[PDB]
Amino acid sequence: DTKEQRILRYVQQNAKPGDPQSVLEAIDTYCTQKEWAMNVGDAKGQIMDAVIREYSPSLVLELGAYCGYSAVRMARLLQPGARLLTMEMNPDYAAITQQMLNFAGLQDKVTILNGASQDLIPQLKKKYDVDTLDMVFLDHWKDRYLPDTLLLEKCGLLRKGTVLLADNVIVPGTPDFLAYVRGSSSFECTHYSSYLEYMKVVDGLEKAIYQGP
Ligand SMILES: CCNc1ncnc2c1ncn2[C@@H]1O[C@H](/C=C/CNC(=O)c2cc(-c3ccc(F)cc3)cc(O)c2O)[C@@H](O)[C@H]1O
Ligand SMILES: [Cl-]
Ligand SMILES: [Mg+2]
Ligand code: NA
Repeated sequence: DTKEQRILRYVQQNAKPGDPQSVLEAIDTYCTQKEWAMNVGDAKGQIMDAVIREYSPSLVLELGAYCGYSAVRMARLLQPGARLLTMEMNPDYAAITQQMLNFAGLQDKVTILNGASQDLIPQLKKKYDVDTLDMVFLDHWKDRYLPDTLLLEKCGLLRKGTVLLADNVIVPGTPDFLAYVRGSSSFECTHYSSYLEYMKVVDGLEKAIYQGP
């Protein structure tokens, strides 16, 4: 098997079906005690939770599901009727994520879109009946944060107040994205210093609130 399969099996055997918090705890324990994996983790996850609670978004887009950690983390805090769309290009990881969400009992709140964001983003309005997004969590390949932010804007998916929340702005880093949003009048930015998942290494989240064109 793969590391991702081992994480899923650990959750299934060490969390309670339908209990998202127990699922997060199991992933975090496994990744701390057994094998590191690129989940946002609990340190930055607490910041994510605070942001989700503040904004209570009705429609969230996640770029880069991986094993479904952040999809579980966010969806557990969504209000009734709210939804999360999460894009994942790797079929094996998309299957992990779906099974993770199913175990957590969150499958009715989340849609997996098994594809690349640059192909799927232009289909959101006509195929996924999206008007505009309330929040976007960026956690895919770091050199795609800027291209996909510009594409979301082009496609009319951003509105005044849409919250972009970007992982890994320190490690591995996303220098072009960060310089761009911080320098642009179209985004009001805040930096949340934290730690790399499971490691005593500084990382951070960037919140960039879209202000209109
Ligand atoms: C092609 C762009 N569009 C995409 N659309 C949909 N899914 C995509 C896309 N890119 C990547 N994916 C998926 O997102 C995930 C990839 C995320 C990339 N993340 C990282 O590189 C990352 C890396 C680290 C890290 C930090 C320190 C290290 F020493 C080593 C690694 C930490 C993190 O928190 C990370 O998020 C995978 O599941 C992948 O298949
Ligand atoms: Cl952590
Ligand atoms: Mg990350
Ligand atoms: Na700015």
